[PDB]
Amino acid sequence: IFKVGDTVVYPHHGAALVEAIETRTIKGEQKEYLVLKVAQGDLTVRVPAENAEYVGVRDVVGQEGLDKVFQVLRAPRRYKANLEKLASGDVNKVAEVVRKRMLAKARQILVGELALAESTDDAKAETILDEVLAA
Amino acid sequence: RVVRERMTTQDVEAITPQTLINIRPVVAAIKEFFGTSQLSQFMDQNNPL
Amino acid sequence: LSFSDPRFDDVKAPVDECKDKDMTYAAPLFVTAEFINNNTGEIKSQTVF
Repeated sequence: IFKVGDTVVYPHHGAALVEAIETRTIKGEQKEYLVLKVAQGDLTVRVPAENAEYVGVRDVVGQEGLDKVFQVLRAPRRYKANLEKLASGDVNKVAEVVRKRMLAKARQILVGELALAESTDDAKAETILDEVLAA
Repeated sequence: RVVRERMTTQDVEAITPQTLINIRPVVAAIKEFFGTSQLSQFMDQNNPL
Repeated sequence: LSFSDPRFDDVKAPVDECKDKDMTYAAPLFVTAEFINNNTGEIKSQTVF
C-alpha cells in the first residue's frame, strides 16, 4: 500500500499521489514518513507509514467495489449517524449516504472513488453518477 | 487569538491550515492604519522641494 | 501550527494606471503555514495566500 508512486486514498482528505518516502527522524528514530500530494489545494501531508494503517488511509477500490456501491444505489438519530457513516471508511457505507451540505460531500467523493477505481475521466463523470441515480 | 480559540472548536486530525487561517484582521489592520492615522499624512506636493 | 517563509510576487497593476483607476498599489503576499498534529505526527503544509 505504501510505496513510491501509488494512489492511496485518505478517508477524509481524498485521494493523494504519494511521491516519495522520507525517514525524517523523531529524536533519533527514523520514522517512515510518507508524503501525500492531495490535489485539492495541495495541502502536502507527511504521514508515517506505520501510522497510515493506524488511521486507515487505504488503497483505491476495484470494479467489485464499484459494483458494490452500484448495488447499494440500486435500492434507495438517522441524520447524525449517516454523517458518521461517511467516517466509517467502508465504500458500501458511503453509498448509503447518497441514497444538505453532507449530501454534497458524499456525491463528489464517490465520483472521485468512481473515476480512480476505474480511471474514467472525472468530475464530468458526476453525470455518470446521475445516470445510476435512478438505478 | 481567533486561530487558537477556533482549533478547539474544530475537530481533531480532520482540519487544514487553510481552514485555520483568517487573514481578515491583518488586512483590516493594514487598511485602518493607512487610513485614519496622522502618521499616514496626505502627500504634500506644491513643488519638488 | 507553524508559520514560515514569507514571500512576495510582483505587483498587480502599474503605477500610473493604479493612480488613474482609483485603487491601491499592491502585491500578493504568500507564506508557508504548516500544521502538525503531533499526537502521532501528521504534518500538513500549504501555501496560504
